[PDB]
Amino acid sequence: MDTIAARALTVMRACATLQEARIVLEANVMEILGIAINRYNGLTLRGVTMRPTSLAQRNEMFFMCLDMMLSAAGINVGPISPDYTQHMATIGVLATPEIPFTTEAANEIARVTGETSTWGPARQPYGFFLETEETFQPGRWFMRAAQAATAVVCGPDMIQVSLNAGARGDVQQIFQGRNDPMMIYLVWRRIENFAMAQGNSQQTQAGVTVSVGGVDMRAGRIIAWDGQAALHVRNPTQQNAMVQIQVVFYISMDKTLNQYPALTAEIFNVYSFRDHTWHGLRTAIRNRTTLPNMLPPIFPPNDRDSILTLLLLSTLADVYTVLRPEFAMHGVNPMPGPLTAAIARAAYV
Amino acid sequence: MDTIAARALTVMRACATLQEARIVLEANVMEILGIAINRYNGLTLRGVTMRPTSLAQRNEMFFMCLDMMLSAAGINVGPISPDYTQHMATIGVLATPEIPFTTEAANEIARVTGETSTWGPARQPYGFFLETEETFQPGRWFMRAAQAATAVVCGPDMIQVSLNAGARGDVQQIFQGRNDPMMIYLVWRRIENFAMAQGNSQQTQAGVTVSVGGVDMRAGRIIAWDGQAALHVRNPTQQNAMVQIQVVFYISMDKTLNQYPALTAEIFNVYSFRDHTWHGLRTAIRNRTTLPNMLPPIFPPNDRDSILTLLLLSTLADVYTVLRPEFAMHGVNPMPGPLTAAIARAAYV
Amino acid sequence: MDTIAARALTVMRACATLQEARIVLEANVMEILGIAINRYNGLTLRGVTMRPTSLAQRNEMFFMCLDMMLSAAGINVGPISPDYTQHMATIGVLATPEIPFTTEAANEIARVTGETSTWGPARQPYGFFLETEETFQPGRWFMRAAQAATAVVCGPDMIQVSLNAGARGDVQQIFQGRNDPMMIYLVWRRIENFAMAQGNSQQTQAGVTVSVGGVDMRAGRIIAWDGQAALHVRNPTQQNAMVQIQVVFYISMDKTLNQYPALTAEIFNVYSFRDHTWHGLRTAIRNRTTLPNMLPPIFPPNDRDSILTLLLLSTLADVYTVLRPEFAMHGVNPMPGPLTAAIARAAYV
Amino acid sequence: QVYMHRDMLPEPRLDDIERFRQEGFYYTNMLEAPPEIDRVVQYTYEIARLQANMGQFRAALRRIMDDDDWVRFGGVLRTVRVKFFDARPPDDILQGLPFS
Repeated sequence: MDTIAARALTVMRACATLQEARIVLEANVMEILGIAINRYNGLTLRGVTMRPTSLAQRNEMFFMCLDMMLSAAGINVGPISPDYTQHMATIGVLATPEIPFTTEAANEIARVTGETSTWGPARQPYGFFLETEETFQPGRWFMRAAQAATAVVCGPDMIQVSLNAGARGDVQQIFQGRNDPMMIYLVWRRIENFAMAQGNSQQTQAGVTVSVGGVDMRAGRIIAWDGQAALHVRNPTQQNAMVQIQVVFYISMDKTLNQYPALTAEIFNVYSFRDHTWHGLRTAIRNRTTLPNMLPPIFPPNDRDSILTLLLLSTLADVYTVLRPEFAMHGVNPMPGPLTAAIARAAYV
Repeated sequence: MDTIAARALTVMRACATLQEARIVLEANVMEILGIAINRYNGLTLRGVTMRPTSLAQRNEMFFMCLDMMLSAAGINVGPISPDYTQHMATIGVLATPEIPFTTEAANEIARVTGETSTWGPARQPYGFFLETEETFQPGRWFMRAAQAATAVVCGPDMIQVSLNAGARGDVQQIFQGRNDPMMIYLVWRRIENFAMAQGNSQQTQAGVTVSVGGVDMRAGRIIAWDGQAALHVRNPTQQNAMVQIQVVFYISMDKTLNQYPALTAEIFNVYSFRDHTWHGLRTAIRNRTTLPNMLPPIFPPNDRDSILTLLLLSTLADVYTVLRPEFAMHGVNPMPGPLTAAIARAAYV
Repeated sequence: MDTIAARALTVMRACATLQEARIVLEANVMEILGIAINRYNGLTLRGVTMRPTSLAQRNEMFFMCLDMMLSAAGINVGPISPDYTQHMATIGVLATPEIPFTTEAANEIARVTGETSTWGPARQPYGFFLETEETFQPGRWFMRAAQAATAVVCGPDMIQVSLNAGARGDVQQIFQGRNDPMMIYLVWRRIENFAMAQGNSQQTQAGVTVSVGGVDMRAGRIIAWDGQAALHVRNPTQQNAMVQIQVVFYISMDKTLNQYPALTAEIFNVYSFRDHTWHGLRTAIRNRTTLPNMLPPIFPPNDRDSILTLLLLSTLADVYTVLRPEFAMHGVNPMPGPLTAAIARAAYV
Repeated sequence: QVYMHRDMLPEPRLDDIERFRQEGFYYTNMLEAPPEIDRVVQYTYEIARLQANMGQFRAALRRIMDDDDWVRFGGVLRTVRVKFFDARPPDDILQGLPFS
């Protein structure tokens, strides 16, 4: 099944080699194309050539790559153009073992399916306490009623604990309940100058101690915290003290944009404009998917199908570039003007 | 023209495979080098061998790659070495159709030419309010005269709106005018404990609302704001309130480092030291460009030529590594002593 | 030596091509596997097949890659399985110039050995002042005894300077001594509404000036500061002033995750779970190395061996994916059924 | 449906000769029912071809046989013939293989 995708990929990547008409192909390539195009035209009944020139020939080939790309993604776009009609049989074409596929294409898919199907530790994108409703002013004292040590958020990745002279206490519970981290990396500091309830400046004397699971940790040094150990703070000083603890970064088993090599750049290439024809196409395609039809998903997908679809599309995009196909699309009206960043901006609804 | 680049690329990448004397290569490579090297020697008249061993043979081959790399980039370095001389004829070599190029090469160029020619949505690198001259203390009350709701900046990606009891108002204008975003991703929170005009601690009560384009939004949740819709805050509470709205990230049609796959890593490679010879070489080469001769551009380039050049150089860099070219360069004076992070630091002006 | 690694890489990447049952081999794949499997089975005496289909054949082939993967990294895992036993002669199978390697393979290794042996400028990951023990409330005034201008840290990438009416001075020394930057990128803003020693709101009048090494710089623009030039701040205003200087980012000759193309994705892939078999295996392998056996190293590596190993393992991981090998390891007890992030989480100690 | 699986020739104990009014204990390589699909190594024309050209086919085949596993030779049809024997048939039949 991945094989089909690998093949589909190879083909497009190969058609992408046709820049001019004068050029001599890499023997290996010609081999692939010939076989593919044959067995394709054989079940499709289209007139694709190994060396296109006219335009209609180029379109024909692009349509082929399209058919394959869609078939490989398991996508039925429906009636989106009067010129192109998706031929379903294209799936069976890709199923033909006689059709080869590059080592690159093979490894690419194997990587996709590889990670997609399992999990792994990844540096999360945003601040720890990003999904918080209430935040407090940084450096300002705050002690909740009946408490000797009161911790609170002051930023997306920031917290600060207010300690009464001689006071101590566990803080960890402020972190817990949110996300599902595996390792939170810390670095605590002493708020040397902070505002008092009234507004007057106060000093935090040197001597405060932050310990994890019992062991004493230094300030300004990174700390490997499992999120379960005892996050204990102690104020042996004869004055109020305020300390800021920073979650520099944490790791969870949630998929990031680094699940697959340069996925980001690909996504950009997919979501890029080029022209109305491409745009509307790329859009109409993602309509069948769980992916945003024209704006980069906030959250990185986590299912094979998504990732895959993107990769194929990104490639099909490059194919578009080299082939320069020209055809209609329902609901798309091309503006011949030279094209500017302005005309593009507009196209994005 | 892209073809010419793809070729040069292929050739270099191929020469890079010559790690040893008697090693066996990949079929394609051999035939390619044979074709290239022949046609090259044809107009060059330098004695490049398919299997260099001496040094002079290795230099000659490197020079070849250099000649090509430059020709492909459209660069003319002039008298920069007493040992090397650029053959303008090199371009006629790359223009020869008989010289093929890998599927990889073809796609690599199609990607560059593809994106470089058009635009697309991209997660911007720095905070929204980075290009601001004035900033206000975080959590501190501030009400501009005659206003009931006063929105003000407080960070590179932070704003805080000071509301009077029962006060409401649109806030959008604090954002507009800067850059040209397509979508801004926000997340608002209630500043539960803040500083008053005099310095006393004031509480923000539960009930303050923030609605976009009419619809009411939750606090601590991400919000896709088109920048054009009404950002309205209301304070139905009988007290002074302060809310912080955060631009976690935004997307604009500006080119980022994710425009082309692992562009970053390539750049690092180009800008890396290796040795004085390489250093001054890469330097001297970039002097003919719009790029910083030895320090990573602050801003990611956006023209075919620039990106191209970088890639070609990055490749030529690896080629330099494998071949170990030993030759002089005008103004460069090699320090044979082992080389340390120290000596490297020194070389960068 | 690199050649060896390149071969080992090629071979694994080749086996990766053996996806399903009914399929036609790529020319090269055969020349490679053909020759390789032979020398291997020649000195290994193991019954590896060209085209496996049993399981034992698949395992056999996997073990082969495993042997080569280890040999390339120079890792002697020792007694870790009752089914597998590392064959030492594997090293000899690779040192033979007779096994060919792909262009990609050589270029990848040339890249690794390339940068891994020298240094270069790189955008560092975290805030400049991350390793600080003390921090001050942002926006709050603070004048150290006997000073007219007092600069201090207010965050991980933030500093604020307190100026008396008519005061001026050099600030640079706050930055110096930390790390070893080559270029620090700044941007200063006027703190228009800051807190005083008592808590009262205070305004910083327009006209305050910050100049680097003599030249006067605007507020809210990025500054290329060499870290050595005079960082001078002046307050011609007849009132107290407070300005914030921000390190948007800096560059140094320390290795980052962008040292090698999408290294991140690879590391993710290596540390990813898959199953107990893979997991415990990958773990047991890294226990011979300086790399964390099951958690993404906080700090990006900087030696050939490290980077290399990760790359090899990452590929061997994909191989494991396609081959679906099944065997035991000392201490590994696998549960059958479904996977679930749940069981995976529990796997990491 | 053509398989290979190393099998013994059923040499029984003759305690009651008159009790060999049993099914005269016929043997036959025709299977009552196919083996459990999980215990079968599937082979293709191409797969066998390659392994053989490389001179690894026997080895692999042997291993499978030793492991008491089954191996099916799918893809091809083969004409099938039925012969009956009174005693120990030709080795080229007992140990006959489905390929040259």
